[PDB]
This record gives sequence, C-alpha cells and structure tokens, in this order.
Amino acid sequence: RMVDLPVLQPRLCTHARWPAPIYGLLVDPSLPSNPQWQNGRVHVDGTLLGTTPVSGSWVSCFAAEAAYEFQSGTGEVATFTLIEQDGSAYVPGDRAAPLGYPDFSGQLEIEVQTETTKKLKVTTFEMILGPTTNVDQAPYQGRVYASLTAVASLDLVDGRVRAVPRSIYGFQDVIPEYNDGLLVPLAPPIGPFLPGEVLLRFRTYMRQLDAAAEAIDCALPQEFISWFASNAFTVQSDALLLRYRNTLTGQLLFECKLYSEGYIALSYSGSGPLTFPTDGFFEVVSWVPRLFQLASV
Amino acid sequence: RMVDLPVLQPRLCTHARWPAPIYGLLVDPSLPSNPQWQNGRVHVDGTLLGTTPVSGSWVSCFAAEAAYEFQSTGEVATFTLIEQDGSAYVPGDRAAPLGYPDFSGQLEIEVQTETKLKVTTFEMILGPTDQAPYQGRVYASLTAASLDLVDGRVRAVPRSIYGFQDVIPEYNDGLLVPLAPPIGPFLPGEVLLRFRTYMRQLDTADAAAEAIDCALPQEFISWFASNAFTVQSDALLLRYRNTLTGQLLFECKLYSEGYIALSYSGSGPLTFPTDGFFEVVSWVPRLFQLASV
Amino acid sequence: EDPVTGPEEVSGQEQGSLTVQCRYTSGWKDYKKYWCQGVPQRSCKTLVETDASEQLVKKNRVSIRDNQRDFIFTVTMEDLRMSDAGIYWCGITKGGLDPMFKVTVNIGPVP
Ligand code: NA
Ligand code: NA
Ligand code: NA
Ligand code: NA
Ligand code: NA
Ligand code: NA
Repeated sequence: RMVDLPVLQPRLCTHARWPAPIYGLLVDPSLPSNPQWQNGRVHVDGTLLGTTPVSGSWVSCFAAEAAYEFQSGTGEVATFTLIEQDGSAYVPGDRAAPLGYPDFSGQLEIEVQTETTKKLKVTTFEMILGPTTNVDQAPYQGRVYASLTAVASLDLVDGRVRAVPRSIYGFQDVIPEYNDGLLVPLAPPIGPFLPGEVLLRFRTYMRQLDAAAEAIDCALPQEFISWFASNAFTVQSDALLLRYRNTLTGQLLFECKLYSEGYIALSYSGSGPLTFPTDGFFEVVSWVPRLFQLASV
Repeated sequence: RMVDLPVLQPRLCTHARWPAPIYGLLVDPSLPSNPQWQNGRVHVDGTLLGTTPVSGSWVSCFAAEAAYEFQSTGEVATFTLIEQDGSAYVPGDRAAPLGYPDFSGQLEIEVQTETKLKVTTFEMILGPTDQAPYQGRVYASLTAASLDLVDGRVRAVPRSIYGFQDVIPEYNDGLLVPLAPPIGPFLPGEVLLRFRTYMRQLDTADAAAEAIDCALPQEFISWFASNAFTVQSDALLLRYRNTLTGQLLFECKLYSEGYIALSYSGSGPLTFPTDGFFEVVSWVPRLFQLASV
Repeated sequence: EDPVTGPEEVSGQEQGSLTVQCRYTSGWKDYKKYWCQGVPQRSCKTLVETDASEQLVKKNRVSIRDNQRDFIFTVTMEDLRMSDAGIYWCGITKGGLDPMFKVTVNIGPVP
C-alpha cells in the first residue's frame, strides 16, 4: 500500500536515542549538519540501520553476562560479555554494537540488578562510552567494562544483567569507542541535503551530572521506526513530501521531505534555531524527486 | 481496512506496564483472572483506556512541579503532577496522569535535582497504605541534613520497587476514581494471555518472582491508536505462528476490548515461545470456542 | 592496598616545575606508564606515556621516566601556568580498567 504515517503528535512519541519523551521539534543550522547517529536510523521500506532497535525500551541500554570482582583503588569492577537485549547471542557483523547500544560519548551511569551471596538490589555502575577511553571498550566485539567506587567488595554474584541509563557525565554527541579505537561498520552520516535544506530534529533532554538542559536529537520518533519496520512499504522515489499540520484544526505548519534513507529535511536559511509546535501531525502527500524544492520556513 | 497486526515478535516489543522489554508470553490460571490494570489498556478501534499512554517512555513514570522540604523524617518532596508532555493535569475521567504506575508498593523514583545537577532517588509509597495522584498531588521522601534542593519541574522514572503488589495504587486517598473496567469477561475455560517482563524488586531473592504482566505490547497499543480500525464483532481470531516456519502454535481470541484469551484448563503456568508472531484471521462471536492449549 | 599511588595534592607556581612520584607495586614493572589530564577519568587526555622501558619521554612541557628498580615513575610538569591546574592521573596501561590514581594540581602566582 501507499506509504502513510501515524497521526501521533511528536509530544506524545518516544525518543529514539535516549529513553525519554520527545519534548522539542526544531531545525538548528549551527549544529553538525550530517550527524552519524547509529540509533534512530531506518529506511522508509522498513530496513533498520545501524544499531537501531525495534523497541524503545532497548534504546541506550544493553544486556550482558556480567563477571564481577573487587580491585582496591578502583572499587567493584564488572566485565560485561554483551548479548542482544532479547537474550540471543550477539554476533559481530555489519553493525557497530548490539542493537540499542548508546551511540554517544561521555561517562554513562548505568543501573543493573545485582545479588550477593551474603535480596535483590539495584546497583549503579560507571561506564565510559567515549569518545576515546583508557578502558579498551569494544562493544563491537561484545566487550565492555564498568566500575563503581567502593571501600570493599560488594560480594556480587555473576549473572545476566540488563543495564539501563541513569545519567550522563561529559556528554558529547559523537560516536563512542565501538572497537578499542579500531574502525567499525557504521550507518552513514545523515544526508545529503539540498542547498538550503537542514535536518529536522526530534529533541529530548537527558539526565546529566555536569545547570542548562542537555539536549539530544534524533531523526525520527521511535514510533515511526517501528511503523516503517512493521509496514515494509514499497519505495517509489527518492523522498516523500510531508505536511506537518495541527492535530485539532488541520492548519499547515510546514512542508518537508522525508528522504527514503530515513531523515527529514526542511528548507530553512536562518542562522539560529527555529522550534516548532509539538502538537501537530505529519501527513504523507506524495513521492517527489530528490531535487524537489521545498517552501522555505 | 480489515484489522491486522504487525508481525513483530513479542521478545522484540515493549512492555506496557513497566519500562522494560517483553521477556515472556504465558497463561497462568493461578493468577488473578480479571486484573484492573490501568496502563496497557486500549480498544481495538484505537481508544486508549485508563491511564494508558501512547509512548512506552511514559509507562510507570510521571512529571511534576517539585517542592522540596526538610523535616528532622528527612528530605520530603511534594509533587504537583502535570502530564508528562508538560500540559496541565486536570482531574477527569481517568485515575491519574497518563502513564502513572498502576500497581502497589514502595517505588524508588529518580529525578533530576539541583542544589550543580544531580540525579536523586526518592522513596514513594504507592499504597493503599495520603497519596492522591487523581487530585494531582503525591509525596515522596528520602532519609537525610537538608539537601538544599531548588524547586522546579521534574520527570520521575522508576528505579526499583519494594513490596510490589499487582493491585491498583492509592489514587485518591482511598476514595474511588474513574477506572478502566477489569479485564474480561472470558468464556468458561478461557484465560488471559500475558505479556511478561520483570521489574526490579528489593525484597525478593528470586528473579522469577519479579514478574509483571500486561495485556498487549506497547507496539500493539500504538498500532491500534494509529490505525483506528472499525470493530465488527466481539473478538478477533488470532493465530500465533513461528516466524521462521509459519507453524501454528496456538489460536486465541483478541477481544475488541483489548485483551487476548486462550482456552486452557491446566493448573499451573504455561509459557510459550516469544519468537512467534500474531496474525489476524477473522472476526468471531463471543461464544467462539478456541482449541485448547 | 592499591596498584599505583602518589600525592593526592600538589602545588606549583608560574614558570616553576613540580614533580609527581607515581609509586606502583612490582607486578606492573614492564607495563607502560602514563600521565593523564582531566575528567571524565576514563576518557582523560594522555599527555605523555612511556614505552614500558626506563627511557625518559617528554612531550610539550611534561616528562616521564620509569624507575623499574624502585617501582616509581616520575612525572615532571615544567614552565607551569594557571591553565595547568586541575585533575590529573598516574596511569598504568593494561587491558580493561587501568590502575589510576587521582592527583589534584594547584597552580598559583609567584609572590
Ligand atoms: Na550504537
Ligand atoms: Na569515538
Ligand atoms: Na586499559
Ligand atoms: Na509541589
Ligand atoms: Na495508573
Ligand atoms: Na615504563
């Protein structure tokens, strides 16, 4: 059938790179124009790109076989043998990491369920993502290390874990250390854009430790990713002409191009950011060629 | 068009009552047969019931304007609830703001605070134990001297839970609130199909005891909410098939009110593979008798 | 008992030098030693690093020399300026989490 989009408002949708509600919708020409995000990447025909998962609950999380130890001067240390978050084995292949693994840098605070030999508890570990580390992180190989400050051993029992993100320290929107400094297969940078076209950004704010809010953007809501993955539409042209309309009235707010590679462009020539209402909805108009010139906003 | 379902495997879907992946699919006649869950509730025509949100990231979370205080009790937080998109919460035809927890126990919640920025864990009793999320007012506390916290807007996410019970929380100081009806009814011999995940409890020693069920994956909820299908009968006949082979594993009835029934007469739980997919077969009457599993 | 230790706090002055003694246990003798700057701890910027021998290495205004008899590698920061103040780390390079020890560097003016 012809491609369509759900009439869900952005403000009601799920962010695709950090597990939080979508709070903003904007273009910002001062930001990097071709980000190489690995989550939130899908083709219109349903092909998942990078480490993009189907479920929003996988976003910026991981699962692993955990082996614990105490080391004076470091604290409780965890060696994680990564698995896919459904429990299936992670196989190094044509993606950077297990599905949903964080695609940004900084010091990530993660939470896992632990147990001792000495009831179940939730323990917070520190895990460095990147950009570069002295920990030899290699999620592409299925190997990551984490630690937490402690005066003595926590007497943790080894076992399977799910790690959810609690906060981030020193956030940088650059890809993490996927393979101990070596190259990895990556989803390409978002783009290209026509002259005057800029990326449409779905924005949330992540919990941070270092007072201004810490924004992080993604190309599509997670609901749009599962929508395309579930529908497996036939792609007929380079892009789809979309109109973003108010949900209650139908008033047109802007027109944009959803390229088949899974990113939305607007024609905007301003210098600073331009935020849009988050209570509208996108409707598919038609297929257009790549060179289709949008009305400026 | 005729109702259809995405071919998504349950093990790849999002749980609708606790923010975690779906790990299990089962029936269990020893569990409460007609739960009154308020999240994970939708009609096949797309109507969201109870406090069910569109996004899985709202599930078992809330947002509020936070006012902090110290009582030599510890640090106390008074949360004036708002909807998680920032719009004002107005007491109406549901029990609480969308996504508010629909279970009981002492919930450990995490919010961003400022004294610069930190993440602080508060203790929040859901009850029944003076909580009134229906009125837009809930309280939390943390053992502590004053933390010198600055008041402001917060988003509270669940970290763990102490003393979990799958009964509705104290929505209105023990008084009644508008609720989505209990799940059901079922024919004789029919039992609820359960999509299961595991929450983080602090008083259980067995991970298998941390189970929490929902009626549908969150992806099915947004699927119905986005499609707005026309409902033609009491239920839909579904077949759960293996993804790789197509082999039929069981048939079930998706009642139009948003819950799936299987015909099962066993005493204990019966778990199913999570790497299958549901396909809509046809509309059936309420009295359509399923093949037993 | 810790794998690598040193001074918790050191103070230096404009155009002056300071010396950091990073002591380690004998097992780390043939490992590369390094001097790291900043936070986050595990993504800090390595300023200078040995080749697991006793030969002195100098980069910019920092030098390092490993004494593999007494199990101490000595870091010298020269021509100090106010921008040098901050958090640094004695480091030993190994697979996974490195032995690291936090050294806070205070820089003041010359009276
Ligand atoms: Na990634
Ligand atoms: Na990197
Ligand atoms: Na290392
Ligand atoms: Na308040
Ligand atoms: Na609720
Ligand atoms: Na050396």
